[PDB]
Amino acid sequence: DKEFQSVEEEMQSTVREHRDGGHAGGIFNRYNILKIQKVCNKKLWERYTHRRKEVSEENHNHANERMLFHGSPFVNAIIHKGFDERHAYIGGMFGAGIYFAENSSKSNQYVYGIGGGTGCPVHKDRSCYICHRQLLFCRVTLGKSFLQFSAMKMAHSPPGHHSVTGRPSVNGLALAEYVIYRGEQAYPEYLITYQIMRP
Ligand SMILES: Cc1nc2c(O)cccc2c(=O)[nH]1
Ligand SMILES: [Zn+2]
Repeated sequence: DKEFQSVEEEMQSTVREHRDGGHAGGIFNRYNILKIQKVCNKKLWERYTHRRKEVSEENHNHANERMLFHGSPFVNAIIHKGFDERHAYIGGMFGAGIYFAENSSKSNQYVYGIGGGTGCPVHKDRSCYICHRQLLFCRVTLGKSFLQFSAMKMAHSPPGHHSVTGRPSVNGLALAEYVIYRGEQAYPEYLITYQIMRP
């Protein structure tokens, strides 16, 4: 399939050399994609498209839809129940929102928890090349996105906006990140099962 080839391409081409030297996500340059499953949750799709239309009508008929990565130990809970802002932490860089990356390697750092947690459950390795990892390639409605460089502890989107775009800066972020404050503003379209590969 050319659809799954595009997802595989997006996943491999957006890998970057991280500042922590592979402490959180692991030491790799490439992945071994094992499976790409299309998520068909009609209840989550109706929630997404209805909010997408709302945002579109509030942003000059433009949803500002982007395909972004999301890493989390609760990926299986998200494909069934959806994204939930009620579980979001106020302590986050851009506050109590749901965070997404345009770089697959950035989202990979969150697959086993914040900062890679303790790593894989069986070997307790953040750089495990054996254990199968799971990422989400989500359809995210950004709408009128608020451009921010430094920390901004938000509870909701800034007034008149629908999301926060974290842009890279010298003292701040190394890579971009996108924050929504409503669970229905994202749809977990693809479930990617993969492994990080030894360089
Ligand atoms: C839990 C989580 N956090 C992220 C982040 O803070 C920034 C960018 C991406 C992510 C992500 O994919 N998952
Ligand atoms: Zn392992």
